[PDB]
Amino acid sequence: AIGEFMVSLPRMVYPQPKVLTPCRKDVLVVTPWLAPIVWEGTFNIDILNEQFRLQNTTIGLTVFAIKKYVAFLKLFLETAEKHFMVGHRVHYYVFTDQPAAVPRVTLGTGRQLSVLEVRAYKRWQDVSMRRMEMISDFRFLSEVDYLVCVDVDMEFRDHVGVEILTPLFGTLHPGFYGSSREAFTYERRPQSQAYIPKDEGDFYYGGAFFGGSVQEVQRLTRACHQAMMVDQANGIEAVWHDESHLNKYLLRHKPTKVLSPEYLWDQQLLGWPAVLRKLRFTAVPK
Amino acid sequence: AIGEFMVSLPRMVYPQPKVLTPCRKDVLVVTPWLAPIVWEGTFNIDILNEQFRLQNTTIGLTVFAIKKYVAFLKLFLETAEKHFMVGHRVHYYVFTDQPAAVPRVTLGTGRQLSVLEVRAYKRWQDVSMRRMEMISDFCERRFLSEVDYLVCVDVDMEFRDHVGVEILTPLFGTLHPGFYGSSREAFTYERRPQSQAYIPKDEGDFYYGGAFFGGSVQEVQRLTRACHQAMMVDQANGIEAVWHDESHLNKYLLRHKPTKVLSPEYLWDQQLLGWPAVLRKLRFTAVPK
Ligand SMILES: O=c1[nH]c(=O)n([C@@H]2O[C@H](COP(=O)(O)OP(=O)(O)O)[C@@H](O)[C@H]2O)cc1-c1ccccc1
Ligand SMILES: O=c1[nH]c(=O)n([C@@H]2O[C@H](COP(=O)(O)OP(=O)(O)O)[C@@H](O)[C@H]2O)cc1-c1ccccc1
Ligand SMILES: CCCCCCCCO[C@@H]1O[C@H](CO)[C@H](O)[C@H](O)[C@H]1O[C@@H]1O[C@@H](C)[C@@H](O)[C@@H](O)[C@@H]1O
Ligand SMILES: CCCCCCCCO[C@@H]1O[C@H](CO)[C@H](O)[C@H](O)[C@H]1O[C@@H]1O[C@@H](C)[C@@H](O)[C@@H](O)[C@@H]1O
Ligand SMILES: [Mn+2]
Ligand SMILES: [Mn+2]
Repeated sequence: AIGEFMVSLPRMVYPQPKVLTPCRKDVLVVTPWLAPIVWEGTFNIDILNEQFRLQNTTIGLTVFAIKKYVAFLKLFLETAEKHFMVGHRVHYYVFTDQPAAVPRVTLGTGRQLSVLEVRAYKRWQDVSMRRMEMISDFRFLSEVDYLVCVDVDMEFRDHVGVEILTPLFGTLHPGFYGSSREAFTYERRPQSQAYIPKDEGDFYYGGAFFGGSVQEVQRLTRACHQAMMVDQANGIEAVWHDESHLNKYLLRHKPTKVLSPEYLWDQQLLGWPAVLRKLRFTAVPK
Repeated sequence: AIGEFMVSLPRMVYPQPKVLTPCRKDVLVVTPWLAPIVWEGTFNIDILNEQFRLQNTTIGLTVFAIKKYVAFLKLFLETAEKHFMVGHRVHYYVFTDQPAAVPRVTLGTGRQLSVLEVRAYKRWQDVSMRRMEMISDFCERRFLSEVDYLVCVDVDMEFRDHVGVEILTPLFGTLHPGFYGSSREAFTYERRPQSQAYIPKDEGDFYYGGAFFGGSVQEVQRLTRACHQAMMVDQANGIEAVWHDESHLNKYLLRHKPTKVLSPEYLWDQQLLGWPAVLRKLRFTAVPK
């Protein structure tokens, strides 16, 4: 459940946080609306695990594996088992047009998988974009506390845990975390619902990893889908599809945490910069 | 109200946050449980003002002015009018044994004051400690219906710069000005295991000041009730914590991590501690007494 109040922790022994000696001096670790930006070295996972275990938190993870992308499921699920929310209750929701093609993956205790059969759109943009509709229409409200929504063409390489959980989060796109807002590939046509002008924008968030409480994720995905439908009626398709709309949404509804690109990376394209102490969730070659 | 969901903001023009060039590199700006530590430069007050105005946020500010401490009210209130939550709904709650002694102070629109008549304890320790009981009692009697957040402070203070909605969150504490740079073994926690407020030398995140804490009404109700109950247990065991209510506040916040922590910009004594470079603003400061 998501607790209504602060929980009470047991005695714990860990290093004292030092007010005058911050660990991360190389990156921004809080947004101007006072949401934390999650990097290695900013959190004590022992404290956070206690907080979330005491609420018996259940996390849902949605992933789409339509047409040839079913091939990515084996590695995605096997690595999630090693690295995603270990110790907490996890419900995987695998959306696919080929239920029989879902690999049998052995799950740890307290983890479950549901296979949701869905339509395969012809245009890859429509598959990517129509995730918003499918997530928004999809039982989660009675089953999980948080939803995490990710691409399938990925693997976990390192810890991704309850440090990310919060009412609404987006993830810094790995291609643009160091870029100025004028360079962001936001939709720039005022005719699109995803329009963001050159003098606005905080971050460029990646469409491949967002989430929050079930209620907030439902609102986000419903709003993105609606905006896409308006665009479609107006004869326009945003430059980066679902991601463009995600960015418009998070511009106007500020996320309560932002994840660093540790959580969404492509080592082939981008290497392993000093600023990334861990590479947690990374692109698989395709 | 406290809105159930994220609010939708209008178009705003402001400097872009830069991921690779943080403004504050000199201080910790987030706790290990991912609560912001609020320092000048960490927040854009225009964004926060929008978020909180859109929810028509009402902030209650409690202050005790028992016996001779009514003398502090005029400066406290006049300065609060200049600096505290300006632009938002505010409700001051003055707990006093002398209602007729509360100074007439002209208030801005959307701001009001209630005088709460309470008993005066003989021992200064009890006056300080019984604030927890009194706040908790009034949470049920008044605060839950009247305000969204409560901010609970000492009266022997004045506002000297902005104190606003950047502090609002479910539960917050404030880094005590005497110890923000100290190691946990130098914190003056209650060190006697017999006390409910006991914290051993190998525990503790911060030393929080008893003079400035707050949160949602429901969290403040829980904190103040818990602290009073701990103090009653101590009393029945014939023990009184070294720093009274502050000792219990520290025990409470160790075990119930605050969702924001305020830097000592929000609780300072300039005569005693000067003005270190790390403090770019002095917002709420001790009055000589
Ligand atoms: O045929 C698909 N089936 C499918 O299930 N997807 C889902 O959409 C996500 C986004 O598409 P990606 O190819 O991973 O997009 P990028 O990461 O921007 O390259 C995939 O991870 C996957 O979960 C995506 C595709 C697809 C196939 C070809 C081109 C674009 C998208
Ligand atoms: O006579 C009092 N009346 C009163 O209302 N108070 C309230 O308790 C608060 C804390 O006591 P302080 O004297 O400010 O304590 P310190 O900040 O530790 O000096 C005061 O701000 C005030 O709000 C405190 C006192 C008091 C009087 C003498 C000694 C200690 C406390
Ligand atoms: C420094 C600026 C110039 C260099 C920018 C380098 C990263 C570009 O990234 C693409 O960015 C697009 C938006 O502009 C979309 O999000 C696209 O899905 C993404 O590529 C996806 O994610 C990438 C990380 C790769 O995994 C790529 O194969 C994917 O197709
Ligand atoms: C570096 C360590 C050694 C030096 C520590 C210097 C500050 C000490 O501070 C006192 O600390 C106590 C707890 O240990 C209580 O909170 C007390 O109320 C407080 O004094 C109150 O607040 C102070 C800021 C002053 O305003 C003082 O006049 C007050 O009585
Ligand atoms: Mn992808
Ligand atoms: Mn005082």
